[PDB]
Amino acid sequence: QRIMDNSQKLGKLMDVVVKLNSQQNALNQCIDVVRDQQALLERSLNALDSKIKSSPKDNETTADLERERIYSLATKIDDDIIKVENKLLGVVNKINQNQVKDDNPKDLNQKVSKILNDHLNTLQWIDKSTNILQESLKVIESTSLP
Amino acid sequence: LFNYINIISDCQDIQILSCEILSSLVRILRVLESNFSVSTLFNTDEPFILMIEKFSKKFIINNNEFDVWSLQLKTNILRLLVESSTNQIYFINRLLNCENNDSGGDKKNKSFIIKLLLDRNVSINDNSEFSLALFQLVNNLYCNSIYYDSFVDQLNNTQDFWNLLLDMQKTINEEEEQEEESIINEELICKKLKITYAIEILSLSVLLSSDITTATTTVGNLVCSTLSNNKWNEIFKNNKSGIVNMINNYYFQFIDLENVFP
Amino acid sequence: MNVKEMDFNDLSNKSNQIINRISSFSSPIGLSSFNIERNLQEIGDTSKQLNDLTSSKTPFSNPLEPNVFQDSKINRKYGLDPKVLAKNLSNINTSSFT
Amino acid sequence: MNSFSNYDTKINEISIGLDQVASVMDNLFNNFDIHIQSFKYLEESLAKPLNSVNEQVHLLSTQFHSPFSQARPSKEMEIIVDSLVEKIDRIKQTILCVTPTNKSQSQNLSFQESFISTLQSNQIILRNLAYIVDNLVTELERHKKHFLLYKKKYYNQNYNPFLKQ
Amino acid sequence: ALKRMRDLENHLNFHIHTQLEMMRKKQIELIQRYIEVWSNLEIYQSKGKTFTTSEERIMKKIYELFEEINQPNSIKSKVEEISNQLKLGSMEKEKIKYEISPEAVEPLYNLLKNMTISIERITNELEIAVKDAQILKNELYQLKKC
Repeated sequence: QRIMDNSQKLGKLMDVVVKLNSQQNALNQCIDVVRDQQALLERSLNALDSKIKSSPKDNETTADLERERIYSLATKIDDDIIKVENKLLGVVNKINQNQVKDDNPKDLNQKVSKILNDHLNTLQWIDKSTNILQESLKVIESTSLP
Repeated sequence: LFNYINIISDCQDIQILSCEILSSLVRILRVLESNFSVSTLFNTDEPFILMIEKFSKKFIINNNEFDVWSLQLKTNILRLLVESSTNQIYFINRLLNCENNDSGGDKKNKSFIIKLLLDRNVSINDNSEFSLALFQLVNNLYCNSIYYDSFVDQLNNTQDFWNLLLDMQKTINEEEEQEEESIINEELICKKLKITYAIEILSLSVLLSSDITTATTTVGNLVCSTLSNNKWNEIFKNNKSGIVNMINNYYFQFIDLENVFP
Repeated sequence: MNVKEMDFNDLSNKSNQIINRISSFSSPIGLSSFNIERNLQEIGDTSKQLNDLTSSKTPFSNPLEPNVFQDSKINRKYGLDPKVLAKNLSNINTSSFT
Repeated sequence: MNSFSNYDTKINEISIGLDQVASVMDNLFNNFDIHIQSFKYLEESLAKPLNSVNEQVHLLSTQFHSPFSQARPSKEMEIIVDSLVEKIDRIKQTILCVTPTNKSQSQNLSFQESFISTLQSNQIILRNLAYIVDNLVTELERHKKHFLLYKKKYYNQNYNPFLKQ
Repeated sequence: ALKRMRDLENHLNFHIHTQLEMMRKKQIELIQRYIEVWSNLEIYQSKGKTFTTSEERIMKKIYELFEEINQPNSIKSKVEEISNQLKLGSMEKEKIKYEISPEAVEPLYNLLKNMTISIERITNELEIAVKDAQILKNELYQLKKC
């Protein structure tokens, strides 16, 4: 009996290995589609850039100088934002290492503190997602129907 | 004031006055630590923190600018460090680059106070202030728990710090046959203070020397081979009475006041 | 007995898998999908702040209106039996720690 | 008869093996699908810039001077500036989650009492959010039914977009 | 079977994750350049013209969002404080450590575990609710357009 029980258990797990092969093919196709969308956005940016950077600079005005100065300020903002995001992520990833410095897979203090921190950041996400759901409710409710 | 210390290579009274202003600000803050949070006051400002990093990378690394600076500037920079090494732990952590969060170039940085004890362009007699303030800064950092093993291992492995102690032990024994009457008193107090801090430091390094209980096969090789089995044995085998002389001379002859003052 | 070994590995594995799923619906770009490892006083402070805040987002009825049907829906739906929760909590006092 | 051997150790060892294969398999679906959603968000994130760049690439290929000149600045530049605001406020809300808060009232509690207060507060927050979610999902489940009845009345649409994967 | 699952576990946790972070980075490299090419597009399509009141109202907003990033008390400055508080050990608070009593380990395990199983359900339903809400908000927006 116990050999036949374990044999049915192994069989039913092997039937689900066929499903893990399905998730791998789904994941592969997402990796194909994201790659070739990125290589298509790349290609359309090069097909827009090439039209701008083949116009004459003949007859720019004082408005066009202040305009080239301010629309390049917007491009500087995104690059300065990304420098700040990388540096503040470089702070968070160190704070996380600093609390984990005592790594001991036989302690209980480390594990209880992490399970409660995983609970805490999840409860903060649940609050934030209830706010996003409630503010989405207002915009459904003000979207009156004919 | 740190711009005036770093930039004014020329009107050196301004560098000196800036170190004294900073020393009096540190003294005021230490009496008001019931109210003013000194760590936050040195956290906010990367123009200022890059100025401590400019000053530390100047002072810690470049001995070739240090011997352009007068002894009066060197002493009053050490006074600022003696004052802040009491309570202002965060300011000192920056000024030494004691911060952490194979490639071993980094081990050059935290060595600078051990350079100041050993760079024999400078003397430990020829000005009492500089040499006393250096032993006070070293004593404060040795007494402070946050600096302890990170400073004490570097002192213990530096064979020439133990050679400095084995040279100052000659200074006593080679001065004590040669000077009678006038002036001596204030340098004699400064010499006894240098010796007092060195004996506190010696007591603590001798305590730590043995509690690494796991290292049973390696400690008995290290302690027998870094120190030569000549040098430390020759002291106690020539002077077989050496601890009885240490007690009756270097302790009791220094204590017997009715000879030293009439 | 058989012990069902009370492993805080498998409990940590599953608290972290919930976060690793959440950080796939938060944006995988910029300051959107990070988490912070806090120490136990900061967990307590952030927990108090989230308790004082969320208690003012629940329209809790007057305490003489404890809606027995919503109570019976919600605690069965999520598994929040107060008779199991309070029994587990009542063995966790100051003399449970050294 | 006296050459008989027990084997329940091996039959326990194989069961425990098959319990470990099950635990690793459950975790393997979670780790597959976490990656699948992470790549879906990258596909969905490309779709908007991919479209708008491709329309301006096309307008500048018919050589077509729209007589109604496109309004200035263009609505995707309006959206680009608001995309900078949302990153800026994500940075503000990250600073305010990383800065160490000024000394909390909890410095008047032991580690033992503040831990018990943390277990109590997490249990209360978990109840509070369970009520807020159970209400908001019940009312989203009103609006979805009004919408499906509206489509079924006026458009005869018996299609449902809330059919899950 | 146990081996083949660990072979695929290591493929997800190392190989696929290395492809994910590389595609996440290339998304940023394409988003910065989507802004490069759209600022350069708007200069090109506005060239040789006066401003509009909407070009003023948005150029003011581009200056407002530049200054909040670059002033002495800016977002840059405050991330650089925290960068330096972290370097100094102003956030590495002392790690006190305890024996949790063997009488309390079963109570604590089942308390934390009931919270995980409750959080598990709330996240499973709220993830769906935000999706159903944005699907309804998308459908209503096209219904208000026919």
